Amino acid sequence: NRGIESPQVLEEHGISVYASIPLSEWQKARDSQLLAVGNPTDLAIEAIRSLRTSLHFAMMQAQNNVLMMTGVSPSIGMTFVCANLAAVISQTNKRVLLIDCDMRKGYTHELLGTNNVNGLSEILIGQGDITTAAKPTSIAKFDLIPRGQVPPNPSELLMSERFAELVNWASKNYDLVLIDTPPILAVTDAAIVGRHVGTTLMVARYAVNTLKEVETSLSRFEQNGIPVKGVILNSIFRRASAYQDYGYYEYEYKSDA
Amino acid sequence: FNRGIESPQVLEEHGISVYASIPLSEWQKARDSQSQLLAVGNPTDLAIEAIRSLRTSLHFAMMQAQNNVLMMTGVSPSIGMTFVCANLAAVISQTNKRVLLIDCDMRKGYTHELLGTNNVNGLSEILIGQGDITTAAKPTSIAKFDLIPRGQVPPNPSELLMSERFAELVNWASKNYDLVLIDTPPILAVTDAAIVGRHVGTTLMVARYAVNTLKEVETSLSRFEQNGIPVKGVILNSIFRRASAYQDYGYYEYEYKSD
Amino acid sequence: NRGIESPQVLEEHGISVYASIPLSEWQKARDSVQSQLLAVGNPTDLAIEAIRSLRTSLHFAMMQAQNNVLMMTGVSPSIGMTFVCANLAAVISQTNKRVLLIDCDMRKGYTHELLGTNNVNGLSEILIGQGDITTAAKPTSIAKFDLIPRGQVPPNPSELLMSERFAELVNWASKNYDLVLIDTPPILAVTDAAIVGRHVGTTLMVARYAVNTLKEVETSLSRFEQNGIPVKGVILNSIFRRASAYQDYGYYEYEYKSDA
Amino acid sequence: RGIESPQVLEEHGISVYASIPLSEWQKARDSKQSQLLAVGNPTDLAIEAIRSLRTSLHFAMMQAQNNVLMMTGVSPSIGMTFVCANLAAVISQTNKRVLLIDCDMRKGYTHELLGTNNVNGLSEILIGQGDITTAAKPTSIAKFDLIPRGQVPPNPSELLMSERFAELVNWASKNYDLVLIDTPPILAVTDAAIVGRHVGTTLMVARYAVNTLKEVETSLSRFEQNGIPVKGVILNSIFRRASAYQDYGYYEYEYKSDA
Amino acid sequence: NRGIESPQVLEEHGISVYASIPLSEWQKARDSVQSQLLAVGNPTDLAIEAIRSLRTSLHFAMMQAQNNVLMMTGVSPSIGMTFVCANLAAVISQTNKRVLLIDCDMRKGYTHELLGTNNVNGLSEILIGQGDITTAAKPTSIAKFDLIPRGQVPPNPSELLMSERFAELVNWASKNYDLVLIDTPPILAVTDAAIVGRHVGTTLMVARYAVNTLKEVETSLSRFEQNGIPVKGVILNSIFRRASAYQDYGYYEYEYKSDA
Amino acid sequence: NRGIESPQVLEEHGISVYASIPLSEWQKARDSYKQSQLLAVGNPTDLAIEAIRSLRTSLHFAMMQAQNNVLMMTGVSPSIGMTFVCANLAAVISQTNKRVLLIDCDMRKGYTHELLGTNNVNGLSEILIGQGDITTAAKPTSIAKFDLIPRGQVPPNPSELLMSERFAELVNWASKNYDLVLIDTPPILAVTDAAIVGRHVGTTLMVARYAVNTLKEVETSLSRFEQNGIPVKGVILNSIFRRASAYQDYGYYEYEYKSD
Amino acid sequence: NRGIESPQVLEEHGISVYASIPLSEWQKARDSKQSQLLAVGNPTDLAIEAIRSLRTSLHFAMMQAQNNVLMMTGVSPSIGMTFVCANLAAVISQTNKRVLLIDCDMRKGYTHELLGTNNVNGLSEILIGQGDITTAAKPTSIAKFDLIPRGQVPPNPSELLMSERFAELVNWASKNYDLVLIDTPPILAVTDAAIVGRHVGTTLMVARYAVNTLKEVETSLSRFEQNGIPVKGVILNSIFRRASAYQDYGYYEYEYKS
Ligand SMILES: Nc1ncnc2c1ncn2[C@@H]1O[C@H](COP(=O)(O)OP(=O)(O)O)[C@@H](O)[C@H]1O
Ligand SMILES: Nc1ncnc2c1ncn2[C@@H]1O[C@H](COP(=O)(O)OP(=O)(O)O)[C@@H](O)[C@H]1O
Ligand SMILES: Nc1ncnc2c1ncn2[C@@H]1O[C@H](COP(=O)(O)OP(=O)(O)O)[C@@H](O)[C@H]1O
Ligand SMILES: Nc1ncnc2c1ncn2[C@@H]1O[C@H](COP(=O)(O)OP(=O)(O)O)[C@@H](O)[C@H]1O
Ligand SMILES: Nc1ncnc2c1ncn2[C@@H]1O[C@H](COP(=O)(O)OP(=O)(O)O)[C@@H](O)[C@H]1O
Ligand SMILES: Nc1ncnc2c1ncn2[C@@H]1O[C@H](COP(=O)(O)OP(=O)(O)O)[C@@H](O)[C@H]1O
Ligand SMILES: Nc1ncnc2c1ncn2[C@@H]1O[C@H](COP(=O)(O)OP(=O)(O)O)[C@@H](O)[C@H]1O
Ligand SMILES: [Ca+2]
Ligand SMILES: [Ca+2]
Ligand SMILES: [Ca+2]
Ligand SMILES: [Ca+2]
Ligand SMILES: [Ca+2]
Ligand SMILES: [Ca+2]
Ligand SMILES: [Ca+2]
Repeated sequence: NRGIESPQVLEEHGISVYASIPLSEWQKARDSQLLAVGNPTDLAIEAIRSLRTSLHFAMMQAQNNVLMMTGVSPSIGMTFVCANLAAVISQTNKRVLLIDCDMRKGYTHELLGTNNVNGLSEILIGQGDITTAAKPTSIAKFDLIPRGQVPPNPSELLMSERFAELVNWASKNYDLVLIDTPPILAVTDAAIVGRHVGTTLMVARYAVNTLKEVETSLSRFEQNGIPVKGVILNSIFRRASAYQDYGYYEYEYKSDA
Repeated sequence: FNRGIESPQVLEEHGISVYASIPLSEWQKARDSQSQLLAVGNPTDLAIEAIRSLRTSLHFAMMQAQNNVLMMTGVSPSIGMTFVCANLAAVISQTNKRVLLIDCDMRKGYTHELLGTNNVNGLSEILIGQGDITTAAKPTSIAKFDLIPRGQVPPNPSELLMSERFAELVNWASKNYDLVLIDTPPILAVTDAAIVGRHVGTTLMVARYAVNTLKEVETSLSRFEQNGIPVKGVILNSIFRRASAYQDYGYYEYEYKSD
Repeated sequence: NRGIESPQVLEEHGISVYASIPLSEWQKARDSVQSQLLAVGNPTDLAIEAIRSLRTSLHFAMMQAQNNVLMMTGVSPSIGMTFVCANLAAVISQTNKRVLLIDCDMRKGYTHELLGTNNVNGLSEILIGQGDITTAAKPTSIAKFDLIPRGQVPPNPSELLMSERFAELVNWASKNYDLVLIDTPPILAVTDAAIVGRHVGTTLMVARYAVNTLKEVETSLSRFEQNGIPVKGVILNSIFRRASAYQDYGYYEYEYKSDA
Repeated sequence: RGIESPQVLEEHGISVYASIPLSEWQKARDSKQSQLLAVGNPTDLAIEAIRSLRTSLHFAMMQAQNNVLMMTGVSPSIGMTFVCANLAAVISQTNKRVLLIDCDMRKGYTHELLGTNNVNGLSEILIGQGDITTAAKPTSIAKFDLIPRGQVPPNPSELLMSERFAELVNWASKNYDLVLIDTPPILAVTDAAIVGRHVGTTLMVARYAVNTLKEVETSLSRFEQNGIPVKGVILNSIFRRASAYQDYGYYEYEYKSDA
Repeated sequence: NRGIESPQVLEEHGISVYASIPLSEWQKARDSVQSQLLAVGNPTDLAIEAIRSLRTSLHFAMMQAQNNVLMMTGVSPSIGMTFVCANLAAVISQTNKRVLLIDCDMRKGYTHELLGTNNVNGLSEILIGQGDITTAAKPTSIAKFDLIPRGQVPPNPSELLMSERFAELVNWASKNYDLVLIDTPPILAVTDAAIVGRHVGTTLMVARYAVNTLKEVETSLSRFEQNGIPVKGVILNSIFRRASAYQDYGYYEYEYKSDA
Repeated sequence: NRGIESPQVLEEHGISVYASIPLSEWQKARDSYKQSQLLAVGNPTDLAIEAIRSLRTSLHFAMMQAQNNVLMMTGVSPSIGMTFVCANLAAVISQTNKRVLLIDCDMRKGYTHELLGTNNVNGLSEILIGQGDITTAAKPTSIAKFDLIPRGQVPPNPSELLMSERFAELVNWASKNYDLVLIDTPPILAVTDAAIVGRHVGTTLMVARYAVNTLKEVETSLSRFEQNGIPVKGVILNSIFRRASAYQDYGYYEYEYKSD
Repeated sequence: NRGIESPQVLEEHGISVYASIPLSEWQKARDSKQSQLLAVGNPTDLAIEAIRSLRTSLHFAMMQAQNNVLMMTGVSPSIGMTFVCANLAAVISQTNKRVLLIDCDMRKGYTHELLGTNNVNGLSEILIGQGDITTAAKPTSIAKFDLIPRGQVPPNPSELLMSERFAELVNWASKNYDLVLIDTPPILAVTDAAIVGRHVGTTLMVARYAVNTLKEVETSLSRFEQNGIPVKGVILNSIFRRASAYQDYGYYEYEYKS
């Protein structure tokens, strides 16, 4: 039980790997901005496009257009996968709303070219109407409700009836609703949010998160009655390149002119 | 084994569900070197964040359990069942819920000292007849959080809990509050908890990290089963890290400091 | 199979351990001088606290049984079945219930000496036809706790318990009282307990800690099972602490002394 | 080899109904009995064991819905007459009218042992020279009657085969509280298997370190072959080997009464 | 395998041993000069006591089957199937019952010699044409014991038993007698017994101790089941002990001397 | 793991191999990258074409159990022969006097228009955007009852175009207007495209290259489909070659049945 | 799996061996493609006696099926499926039954040659549309035995068998004849048999002794089941003796003449 080296490791333990997102060297370079826009040919984006296809089917089964993105631990890319997925879904001619439920460390507004004025934090206490809430981002058909000002009681705010009101509104007013949450192993927040969502997906970093960590995470959700559809393996990289193997294998399918 | 529980997995594999894993707070242990309530004193604390996780687990667990009364019992003395209990009720009140804590430890109980309440006409006096059930509840330094302290130490604690006056009080509390939390003495020390357990809808057991043994936990659970008291799970209190690369081998606790 | 060292030993064999009574050093001191109840003399004692635990599990098991008569029998002599019996009745009386103890040990019974009563018109006299069943019960030094002592030692104890006059007394005792406790001689010594067991609703058996063997316990139970008397469980008396890491091994005992 | 424990038989699906110790008083007062131990030494552990057998018997007969009991043994001189006579004696002491029929028309001596004449006994009754009602003779023990063997016939097995035998047992059953039939050993003569057809409960005696498990199994086979159910086995003449804290198979406690 | 050494050997393989007849030294002596029949000559003999045990087993087995006809067969020749048969009938007549023995061994058969009867108009004659089924039975030296001897040796014994005249005789015998015993030749030598077996209600098989093998016994039982003839059990004849002990293995002889 | 060396390898893992296409030495020669010409036309006697004829026979039965005349041809990885198998299959199906339409859904690297002899004007790309009517779409190829809708001009959003309701409608039209519809798609392990297309098809078949694709690769591919509710009928093993010639054995065996 | 040397090998793998045809030394000698039909040339031959056993097995096997059409297919080429087929039909006609043999091997068929028939207007032609069904049938050198030969080699045999005209012919043949036998090319070489199999009531597979292996039989049955064609069993052709003993091992045969 070390850092997950293969999607098969968790697949064999009855944990379905919904997507295996490679490490984008373009993003890695820029970090030292939205990739779906910056470099749309990227294998990470092509993997997120696969995730969108898997989701469409998985959400027709759930019949609820709300989806939660949670992670195992902090800084594994759950905000990266979430923002880029919403971006890719909007490109399918669908009105997408992203709710940044990370009222502790959320920075969607910054990443999506939006102000943090009258965000989720404000909406939840009362100050700020639910209908007005949504803010347009640098991407067409993609709107965002940022975290708002950092509250002293994030978990307690999500516990309110005002949160269920907002999610219900969002569900009615948008084609798809994505909720970015803080990691389950750090704070309870995601479990609280999970009560209102129809589909839950969990991010795990490639050679970093352990099978025990993943199992513990999924346990916390079950314990609170939240079904998790599957796991997303982010920041995967090639090791033993053979004829593309080690469980990963990804092909450069470059279009013609 | 017959050695201190080193992992939640140890008791999970033996068919004992670990509902929460509370870390050892240094703020408490240092500001105790029991003193100040952590949930108020230091609300950012990892122990409080873990207790908030327990609150989330509880909400779901009792919906099916059906009875807003919850009992908190422990394996042995000084493991932190009063700490978990008081701090849980504090965190539940912060959810805009009417929380009543009943201190059933009429032997060593001190919740009234913790929560800033007098011990006049407590459980002891209100169980002997000396006080009225409706008047009983006392407001604490925390909003939406009320307490019925132990009262004066009686010569017959187990015998008082055995009375019909106890069932009357719990029934009242259930009707008058959103949630009822009952702090009891450890099961392995005194029978008290097994008497109280008859009136509760959900029972949770605290066990200290590298201190309580699997045999101790197994024995405790047996005493409850023997008295027809179902235990929903176990809470692992005072957990500490033993590693330092990709948090943290057997147990993991991440600090997600707000901006 | 050598002295029982753990409740788990017999637990694993199907034998339910209902209570594990520690060795009271207070009682040990007061004997080395039985005489005078421990439940009264030193009520804070761990043995009494263990006895209180037994009362709690008792309440449940007897509600299920549908009868208020409970027999206390042992495996062998001098294991503490009279000790557990008298102290349990004492502790049950403290629960605000009208409780009666019948001393069915017409051979070596001495409850009358323990509880402070005369032996006049004792069980012996009642069974022969001399004394009236309604008058029988005698008040003890403990409130809401009554006793029918053994009487003068008869030549035919087993034969007296075999009479219809015994069933009549137990029947009366069951009516009139909230709980009926019957102290009997050990099953492995004399047949007496197996005769008494026909009239009872819940049967409990005492076994001494590092003294009685699993084979002894199994044999005891087989005698009852052969006479159609179901035994609810076993009580492990005179348990003593051996280890000192995480309190103990087997049964760990905590000294929960009250505040102010 | 000789059955060293009750557990040996019990593990082979043979229930041990009682374990009668060796009577130190009876061996002394033999050095064919002829004193009944139940009378001469009533405190004896062998009798206390026979009293336990009486307790097992009632209930096992007040569930069989029959008052007739047969006592048979594996081999000669194991104590089946000893257990039988002493058991009847102990049952009569329970204020019950007991009849003992001595079906050992070969070597029977109950009349010598219980102080009765052998005039117009079982032998005579079956030949058709003596009335079934008149039959019963009072013994030296109150409420205890006996039908002795009578004069030794040339055809014992043939006489028990008669309808006169079934008539007598039926009469005995109607008149008396309990009917005990002492018979010769099954492994020696067929007699017991003939008698067994009229009894409601059958018990088999086996001598402690003498009779073998094979002998017991063979005996039980002969009965089931003749449709006679055997309720259990009685281990007679048991002795203590090493002291320890009661030892190997059997257990003995000297619970002597006060003055 | 080997000559059977224990009744348990048979019983282990599922073969019920109905009786274990010891070797009669009295017979052995009166043959080394059969004889003037053991049941009469020496009635106290252990062999006769064993045959009496067989009679007790039979009474239950036959009145359980509701048919008074019994066949006695054997595994191989000269094992004592005629010895066990004649002596059993003798012992059954002593129970005040009218017994008829039919000698179905029409090749070798010698009961009329042993029971002092003439061989005029025997089974052979009855089966061919006439001798009159009703007249057939002849009185033996033993009261309540009648015999139909083999008759003159026919050239077709198996063929005669195959006739409807045989079934007629057995049916008559069943109606006119309390018990019918049919002595047959060994199954492993001739088919005769399997033909006779169709008309009988109970079948018993004799096997010589230390001589007949388990394979022989199994083969014999197979031939019967192949012909739908149920065999109750096996009789172990000519048993002897291999020096005392506790009496073991399998065989135990207890002399139970009458005294007057 | 290592490249699949036997159809049995997959078969033992519960993956039904539907066809085992040999390596066309004729095709390998004419190629010298991309497929030079249609082998079904170029060399119709070729063992690869005979194997594709076997696939057609398997399909006829399998397609009609499904009731839907639309079939998708997807592969594990690029350059394994899924376009080769697809085009050649449709060619051999048209030879069965059936109206076949091939839709090249590879709007990234598609070249069916080059291979079949068609212009790329107003292709799938254009149709999906609006720049073409669905009912005009189909283009006749160099082969008889065989029509093709080529990729069209390379769009910047291929997966997004297949996601449209305009795609669903084209497939529905094609199904109504043709005897059967074959859809060539890009590899599943490279791009999501095939999983989008799979929603509209009635039968899905997957190509895997002989000693190249691994069992892990095949299992991963099949997982992606089931995750999107796309049932895969089986796997096609393309480019199989011999190592032996003993009795033709060691996984695969193919016979040179030359006509007279 | 090193070339079936026993009927038991197959039997143990749940594949029923319907017949075990020995190697005819008369035929082996006459062949130095089969020269002429053995059931006529040497009727006493053990191979023909084995084929008579196969006829007895089929009678029962075909009552079960209800359809009088039977297909003979093989694992690989030159194993004797044409030999078994022609000789079986010959032996069935000798049971005074009207037998029709259809040569579905439009690739390498030669039944017209060995049976003494012209190849004018064969199956190839009939399928093409030119040539009437009711005329198709040609009498052979054997009484009650008719044949419809392959015709001239077509460029599309698998495609011709795929036609509705084939189903029409089989249906006619069934309605008119007592028994219909269809000789096909090997399943492991060409798809032809799997196409034909849809119209037949009973399918039997030939496998050569010492040759053909167990994996070949396995993959041969697999291909049929994949196309919903039930195979009743396997025929082991060209079996030969190994020992010169006193009776055994896999096979054992006796010369039962006067
Ligand atoms: N697949 C990836 N390839 C390259 N960089 C990545 C990838 N996933 C995440 N990152 C980077 O990792 C960092 C943390 O990602 P983030 O979405 O903020 O994590 P989290 O939501 O878990 O707190 C960012 O700088 C992000 O660009
Ligand atoms: N998770 C924790 N971190 C730090 N100190 C703790 C923790 N839990 C309990 N304690 C400390 O343990 C001591 C006793 O706790 P208490 O609640 O009185 O135990 P109990 O009721 O189980 O007898 C106090 O010093 C309390 O602050
Ligand atoms: N748990 C105990 N601790 C101390 N002394 C005990 C305990 N149990 C029994 N004893 C002592 O053991 C002795 C015998 O007990 P008793 O009740 O008379 O036994 P029994 O009825 O089984 O013959 C008494 O002196 C009693 O005080
Ligand atoms: N438990 C016993 N203790 C002492 N002597 C015994 C015991 N059982 C039997 N005996 C003696 O054994 C002898 C034979 O007993 P008996 O009843 O006559 O045997 P059986 O009926 O088997 O013939 C007698 O002398 C009897 O007193
Ligand atoms: N148990 C026995 N003891 C002594 N002799 C016996 C015994 N059984 C049989 N015999 C003798 O064996 C001989 C053959 O017996 P028999 O009944 O004639 O055998 P079978 O009917 O098998 O031919 C006779 O002389 C008989 O007396
Ligand atoms: N069985 C085969 N035998 C010979 N060449 C083949 C075979 N299968 C595929 N090829 C060749 O492989 C190359 C790639 O095939 P292609 O159909 O374009 O693959 P894909 O669509 O999987 O990317 C072409 O040159 C094709 O002719
Ligand atoms: N059992 C046999 N004994 C001797 N020769 C045989 C046997 N079976 C087949 N042959 C010969 O071997 C060849 C097998 O080819 P054939 O019967 O035409 O069928 P196919 O080639 O279709 O498998 C023929 O030449 C035939 O004479
Ligand atoms: Ca984040
Ligand atoms: Ca406490
Ligand atoms: Ca006592
Ligand atoms: Ca006797
Ligand atoms: Ca004979
Ligand atoms: Ca392609
Ligand atoms: Ca051919």
